[PDB]
Amino acid sequence: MEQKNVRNFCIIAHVDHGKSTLADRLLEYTGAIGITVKMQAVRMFYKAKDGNTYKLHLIDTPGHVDFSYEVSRALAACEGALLLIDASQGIEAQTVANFWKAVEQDLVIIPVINKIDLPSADVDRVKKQIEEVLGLDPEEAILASAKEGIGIEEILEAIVNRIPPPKGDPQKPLKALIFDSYYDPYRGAVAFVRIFDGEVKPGDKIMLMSTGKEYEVTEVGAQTPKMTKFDKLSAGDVGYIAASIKDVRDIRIGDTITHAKNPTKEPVPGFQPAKPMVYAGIYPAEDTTYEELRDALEKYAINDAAIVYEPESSPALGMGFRVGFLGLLHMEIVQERLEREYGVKIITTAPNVIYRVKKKFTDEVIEVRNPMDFPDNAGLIEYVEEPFVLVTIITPKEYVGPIIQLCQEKRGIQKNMTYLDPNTVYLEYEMPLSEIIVDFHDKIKSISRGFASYDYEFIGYRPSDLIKLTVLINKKPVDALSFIVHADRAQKFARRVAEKLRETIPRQLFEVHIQVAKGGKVIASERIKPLR
Ligand SMILES: Nc1nc2c(ncn2[C@@H]2O[C@H](COP(=O)(O)OP(=O)(O)NP(=O)(O)O)[C@@H](O)[C@H]2O)c(=O)[nH]1
Ligand SMILES: [Mg+2]
Repeated sequence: MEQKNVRNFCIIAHVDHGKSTLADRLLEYTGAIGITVKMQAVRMFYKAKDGNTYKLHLIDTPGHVDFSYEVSRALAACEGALLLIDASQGIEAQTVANFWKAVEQDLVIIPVINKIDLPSADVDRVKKQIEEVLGLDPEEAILASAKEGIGIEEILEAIVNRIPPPKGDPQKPLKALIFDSYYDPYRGAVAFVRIFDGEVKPGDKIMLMSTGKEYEVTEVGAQTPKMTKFDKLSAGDVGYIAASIKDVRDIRIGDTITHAKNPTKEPVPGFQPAKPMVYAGIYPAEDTTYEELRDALEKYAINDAAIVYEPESSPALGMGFRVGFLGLLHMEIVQERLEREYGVKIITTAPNVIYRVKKKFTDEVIEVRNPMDFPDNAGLIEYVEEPFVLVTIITPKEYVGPIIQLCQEKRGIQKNMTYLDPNTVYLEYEMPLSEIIVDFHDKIKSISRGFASYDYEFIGYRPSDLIKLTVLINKKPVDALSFIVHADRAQKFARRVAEKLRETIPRQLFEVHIQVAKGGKVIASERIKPLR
């Protein structure tokens, strides 16, 4: 055979623990060394100690909770996972979250303790966490230093020896999982796939199972590390497929590729279309025009299958777009790329979640993605529901108090509390996503001096006493500033907002009066004295 000598794995680790550095050592070690494609579906050849040469496929994985779905699809493409832990940090929020996603996909997990070179490295501690928190055999852990290439070979041997080979039938109908993708100006929309059953080759007539759309394969291969064309990809392989595909939304992550003529029985399970959770209005800033902004968004969207947006207008700001993102990082990523890659200046509103509103006289509940569209008439509202998430937090004991007070301030309900070790606390909180996206990240970071980490997962919608607040400047209402808040938190948010603009607005002549109203009732006033 030969598929018996294949190894499909990924690296999962909390941000900064050394994922990239380690992947570099692996490629370097194995020899794997402008129309430049992101690292993905990298094929490597490794001659093990047992004398045999193995074909290893490194699947790159997202690291932020925003790309959780994408992360799970990549894990579904592997047989194993290298769980990288910083020896000087120990297990953190994403370490645990990823570990469980790996477990959920029945992956063989190889814990790798990185940064053993650091003076602050504490292996015995980390080994202790691995056993008590993860339930893994401390002795299975591999000690390494990706910075100094220490333990690389040991990792490659663990991959060969502990991770089982792919199991599929190349003679069966094609069945390939799409775990990633990107837009290639020449090849078109290309999908990075894991082949479970069958084979695929140029000229083949393929079909996407979620849509039933068909294409003719023009090229297949993998990164070696450069995009290299192969004659085919067979059961067990990881690579890419080009087939004159218009855009990345035609080859959605998690979808299944099969043959149009002889389609596989069922698609790989777990497909889910992209699901925006956080929206914000984006308007041109400075000299940048609406056209340039729209042009930039169109060009950007080509390479992003999750983003959505639609024209939006505000009296003050004018013409802009209501954009939906997977989360705060996704939003940040998009902003930086519009300004840095298309060089447009933008003004972004405070982000907001999607509310479900039930109004009298309207049978179906409405999804509100823009606060401006939240009904102005409170009496017409029967109820409002907002998304909630389960937040997991890991922090040194010393900061538990301030953190608990923060979560509670943000309407969090504690569900669990455990000790990862004598000085490390684990916390689980059910919190509204709307509270988490305002300033939770920086507050939790400053109070923990950056030592606390957190992760979260959507757990559903729940009714809440939410209301719409409007912001007025010189009796002039700025709909772009209207926002949704819980009735009990309204007063504080109002003050913060007013006090925020009191500084954000440039001191000038005519006194500017900032008011935050609650259905016509001013509940926060802030005015900046006229110049002179
Ligand atoms: N001392 C030491 N530093 C290391 C080691 N591995 C990585 N680093 C350092 O840690 C920093 C972050 O490493 P990197 O590999 O980028 O982390 P990551 O997990 O890929 N981060 P992200 O998910 O954001 O891409 C870099 O400054 C890098 O040089 C190691 O074994 N020892
Ligand atoms: Mg990295």
